[PDB]
Amino acid sequence: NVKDVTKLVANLPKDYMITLKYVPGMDVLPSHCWISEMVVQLSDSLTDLLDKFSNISEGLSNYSIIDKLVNIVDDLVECVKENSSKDLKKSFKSPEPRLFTPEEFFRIFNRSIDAFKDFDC
Amino acid sequence: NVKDVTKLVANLPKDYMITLKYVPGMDVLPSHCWISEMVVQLSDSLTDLLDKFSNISEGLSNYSIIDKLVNIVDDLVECVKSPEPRLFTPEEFFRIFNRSIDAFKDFVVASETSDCVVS
Repeated sequence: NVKDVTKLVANLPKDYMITLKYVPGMDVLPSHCWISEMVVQLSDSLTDLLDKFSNISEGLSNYSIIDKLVNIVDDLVECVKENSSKDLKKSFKSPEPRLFTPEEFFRIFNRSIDAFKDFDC
Repeated sequence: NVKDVTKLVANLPKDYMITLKYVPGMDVLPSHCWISEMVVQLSDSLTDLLDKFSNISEGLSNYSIIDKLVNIVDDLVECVKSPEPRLFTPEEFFRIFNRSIDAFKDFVVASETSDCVVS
């Protein structure tokens, strides 16, 4: 859901950094090469990000938005551990933590969510 | 107006630190000792915060909340017409803000309180 990441980015501080064990090759390599570790990593970072907020019974809050994002990518984690094609790389060395602005993080979060839609190393 | 203050605090990350220049010992000193410096310091820190949020946002906007808070404290900078900078969590910063705001309601004479040194 794309209008909600935009409102989450608009309400996150521009200088607040989100850590993410970015999976190398996202940019050059086919999605099968990285998506499995990218969704796990994104789940963990979004899950950590949700503990930073408290709930507001108003309209969309960062809490509600992040929580919904957590639930989409945790459904993608589950789906990627079913998909039994040995080949879709599921064995990765735990990537190095990288700091990202909310805008960079969520650009990554969006490429990864979309990496599913358009489906050697 | 603390409805929007709790909404902002809930919509800010718990570990996002906010710099405020803070009068040392204003926790135990009479309000007359620090309140002039503190509305100016709180206004400067909040105006600076506007720089970190976007104006384009439906519904709930931290930019619009902070902006209305910038307007309340600026009223007080004009009615009123170091310090060493310290990092605060959103919740702690907003406790000093609600406390500086309340210190105008509960105002008592400077000759009738205490001097302005702690030690």
